[PDB]
Amino acid sequence: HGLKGLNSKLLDIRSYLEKVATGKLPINHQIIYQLQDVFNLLPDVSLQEFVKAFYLKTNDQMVVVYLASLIRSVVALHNLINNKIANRDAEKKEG
Amino acid sequence: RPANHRQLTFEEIAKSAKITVNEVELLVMKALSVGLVKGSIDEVDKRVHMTWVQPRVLDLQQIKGMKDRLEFWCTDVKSMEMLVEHQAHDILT
Amino acid sequence: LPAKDIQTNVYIKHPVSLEQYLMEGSYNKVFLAKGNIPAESYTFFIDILLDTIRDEIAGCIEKAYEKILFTEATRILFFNTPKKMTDYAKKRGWVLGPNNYYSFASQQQKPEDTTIPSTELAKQVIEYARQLEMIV
Amino acid sequence: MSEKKQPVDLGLLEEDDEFEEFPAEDWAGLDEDEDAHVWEDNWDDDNVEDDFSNQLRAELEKHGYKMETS
Amino acid sequence: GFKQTVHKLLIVVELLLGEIPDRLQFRQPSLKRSLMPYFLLTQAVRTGNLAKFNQVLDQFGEKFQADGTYTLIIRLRHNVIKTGVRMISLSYSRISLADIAQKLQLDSPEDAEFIVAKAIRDGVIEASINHEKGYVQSKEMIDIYSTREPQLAFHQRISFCLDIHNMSVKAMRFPPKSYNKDL
Amino acid sequence: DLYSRYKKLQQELEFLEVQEEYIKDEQKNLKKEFLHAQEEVKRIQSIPLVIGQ
Repeated sequence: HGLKGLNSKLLDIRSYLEKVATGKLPINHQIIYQLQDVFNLLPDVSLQEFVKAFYLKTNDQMVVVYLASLIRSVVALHNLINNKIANRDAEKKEG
Repeated sequence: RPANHRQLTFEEIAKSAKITVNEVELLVMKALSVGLVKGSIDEVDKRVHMTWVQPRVLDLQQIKGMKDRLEFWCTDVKSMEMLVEHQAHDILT
Repeated sequence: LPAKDIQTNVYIKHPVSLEQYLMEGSYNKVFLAKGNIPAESYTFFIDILLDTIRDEIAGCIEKAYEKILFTEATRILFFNTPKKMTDYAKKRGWVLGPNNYYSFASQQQKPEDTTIPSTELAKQVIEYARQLEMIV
Repeated sequence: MSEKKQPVDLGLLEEDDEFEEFPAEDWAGLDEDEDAHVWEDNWDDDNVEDDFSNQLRAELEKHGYKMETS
Repeated sequence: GFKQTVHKLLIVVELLLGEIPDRLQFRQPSLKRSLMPYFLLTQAVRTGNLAKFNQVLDQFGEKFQADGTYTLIIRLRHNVIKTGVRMISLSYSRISLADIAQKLQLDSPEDAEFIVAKAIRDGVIEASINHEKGYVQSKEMIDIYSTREPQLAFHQRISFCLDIHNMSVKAMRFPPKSYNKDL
Repeated sequence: DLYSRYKKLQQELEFLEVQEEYIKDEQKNLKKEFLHAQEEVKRIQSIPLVIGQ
């Protein structure tokens, strides 16, 4: 995805910056104010208010941790039982 | 000031508009009444927080700064793409 | 060292009692016990030990988490000879107020921007897809 | 190795040879009131019990006199 | 029969931090008899009486002090006051000159703030040293990381727990290979 | 024969070592085919149908 946005943005802003200084025949410069405006609608938020949101998403991360560890620990039952009861019985009954 | 503590105070408004502190509330109330700004300030002590606004005329220092912050965003997205994709493509593909 | 050789001499139990007082850190008992040592000629070496631990005792008492007043340093610190306020002014390099010791750079560190730990969390997710799906 | 447990068990035999059934019966005087009881609660009940064994064991009968004096 | 040594030394080195967990979940008539002489003093650690328990130790002390060189118990004889002042750190903030100083068997202005400061320089507690009228205050904020930088708090908890549980996932992947290896 | 077993055995070291990435390819590809055929037989089951007894 980073290349999917990288080729688009990188492919566009080069000819854009070229037509900024080397441009004439009005290219509708009026929409450029909305362009840089929306680009400046995210002025590097300090993330102060979103800390608790990182606690919520990271708490859901903890939920996925407990689900993975616990559920995989349940999956280990049949493996860590059959590995013994099959090997020792097949070995003791092989000969 | 696009970034670096955009938050301000009424001292610059009253200083630039040579108006008293009693009329700045009607000034920002008229500013919100026109509809060119949507700024809502949750301040306790007098502060001036602003929101989306349109220059509508021209800004060359914001064209050069637009190239600076734009190239910075592009090279940061490229840096994260090469960083994550570098080992990510080698271990996951 | 407790080999039960003598165990009744004051010099046998002196290092363990002085080291246990060092674990307590009480310097008043050592200063009042300075004249308790017999004519044994290592009292000057004990003074050398006090000279090599005074930097740690004075350094720990001058930690200054929030603030400390000079009226306690008069009693806790050494005699009126201005060696500590002179050497420590060129060693610590702090500000000297109106007969008071000020403490700066205490819990003044600004928290992180949460950007770098998010990047290392992304790297941790990369390692989670790695270790969780490597053999596959 | 499981072979180093033998001298430790010999030390346990020496501890058992110090007093012959004296701590089993003397401590059984309290164990008969402690048997079948959850030993997790006996740590708190024994903590406050031994803590108040010296003085102010009950102290509830003294509050009626401490109301007017304090 | 063998875990009484790692458990005995375990609680002996655990009571140094002021919090001594006794035998709660294990019921066997070996650690009980092993702990019978040590029970009175390991219960006497928390109350922290210097003069009485000092005589109580050597009074009936035979084996735990006859174990050799009496190192950790000769450190405990002066660690009683440090665990007691750590209980004071678990107690209220303001320190009086008569009530709590007389309670701690230490009635003097200098050694009070001096030894309390020796407990502050350890770094295991949190206090605010302030002198306004002569009394020594403290903020004693022991509030847990709940709603106080949580991501940096349990970040290493998530990474470490996922590392241990993930190498446990390896420990449930490899033994099946050691199962299907022969067939 | 005694000393030749080392360098002769190295060929078995390479022949058995080359199977690692191979069984990696099979175990990573045949499960992708397992979900391909799994979703292919799953999408056969359609909602419009007749109800019998």
